[PDB]
Amino acid sequence: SRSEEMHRLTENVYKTIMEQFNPSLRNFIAMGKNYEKALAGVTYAAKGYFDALVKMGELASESQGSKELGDVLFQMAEVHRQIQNQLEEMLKSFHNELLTQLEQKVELDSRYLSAALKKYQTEQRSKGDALDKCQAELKKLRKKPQKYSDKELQYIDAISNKQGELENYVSDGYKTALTEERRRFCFLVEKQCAVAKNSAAYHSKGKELLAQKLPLWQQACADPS
Amino acid sequence: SRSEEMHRLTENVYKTIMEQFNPSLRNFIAMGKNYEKALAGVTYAAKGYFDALVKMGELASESQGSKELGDVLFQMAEVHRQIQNQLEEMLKSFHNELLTQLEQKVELDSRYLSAALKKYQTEQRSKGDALDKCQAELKKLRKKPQKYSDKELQYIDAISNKQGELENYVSDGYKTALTEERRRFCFLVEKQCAVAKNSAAYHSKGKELLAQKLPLWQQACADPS
Amino acid sequence: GTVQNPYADVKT
Amino acid sequence: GTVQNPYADVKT
Repeated sequence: SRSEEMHRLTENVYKTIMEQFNPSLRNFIAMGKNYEKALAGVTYAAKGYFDALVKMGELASESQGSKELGDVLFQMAEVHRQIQNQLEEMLKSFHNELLTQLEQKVELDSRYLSAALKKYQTEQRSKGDALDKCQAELKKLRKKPQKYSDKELQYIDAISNKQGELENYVSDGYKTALTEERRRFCFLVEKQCAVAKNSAAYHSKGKELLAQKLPLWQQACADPS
Repeated sequence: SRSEEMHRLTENVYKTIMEQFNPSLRNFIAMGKNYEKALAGVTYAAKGYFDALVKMGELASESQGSKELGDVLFQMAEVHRQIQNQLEEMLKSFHNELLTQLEQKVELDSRYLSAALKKYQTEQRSKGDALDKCQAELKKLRKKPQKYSDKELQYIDAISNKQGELENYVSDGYKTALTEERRRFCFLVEKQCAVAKNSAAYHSKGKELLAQKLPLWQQACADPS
Repeated sequence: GTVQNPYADVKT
Repeated sequence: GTVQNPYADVKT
């Protein structure tokens, strides 16, 4: 009986993966794509900024008395080129390592989950049917206490085997469904951890490049008196 | 004579500020605007990403056996909200503190530099003219050795005073022009240093938020065997 | 030929 | 009233 409760729970996990998880995953992939289209816009415009800033650098470089401000501006653009390319690194961790691999799994998963649920439903119904029918055969013999005929005991053995088989099937089927769910969330968490490690390397790079060059830049226009 | 060389150098510095520096600065302001329009695109799309990621979080949260993966995904979105808002901080250091103040100075500088150069040109020509004319008056007396009349010596004193006045005027005018140039590059370098300090605080924030949470995230789907 | 799980080798 | 330098107070 708790068997039937478990059977419905199992059906519900497959339905939850197919109608909630995978569509939400489709949406997450679409946001990721938008995000990367945006991030490309910002990389590009960062370019035009830092070229316009090297232009001002070239002008100072050619003057009397502001040459080292020319150097400062060159270095600010350079620091940004180094920071940017630690960002373009995090960016491809995003495309090849996250968006592509999610798209690849979710594509195959439609067929895979429709087939698994269906195979499970068929097997569970076929074991249920065979059990009910053994039980009916027995109820027939038994209708027309501590006494069993040879054939009654054979039916008893068979019902006991099929009932054990059915309960194990439903028990394992439930564990397997919960494991299918956890795998899909684990993979998602893993792909996010990998982009994260690259965000950490990008932010660490920026801190140390700036920590290096900023105090010299702040000194360039200080009172020398 | 080296006076005339210095006079032309001075004219050239004002021409360089008005025809090279300020137009390049106009262009830099336009790139900065584009850059900030882009950066707004990326902040927005980062939003849609991290909402789609909280959605996946909510799903794990409601399951049997993947709840703590729900927590992990919540924390990844949270870390991103904290990183983003240290970025929105660097962003307004960019708008109110850099783009606005550059636009404000370059607006008034057109009139200011046209007027300064012009005032200088007029004063320098007026001192030159007066000197030449004193000198001609003297050459007249002197035409029709170690002998000077009272009036010849008075002209000599006056020429010497005007010539000293002219040379100081050109000498100071050159120093002042080079100082006008250096001020405009200094201000530019200062506004960039201020945005930089905020980039440093944004990258430092990201490093430490990730340093904190990443190892727990990497543990969430490890073999427990 | 039954259908292969796209997540077969994902550790939990 | 002569024209004020937008950069008058910038340190060098």
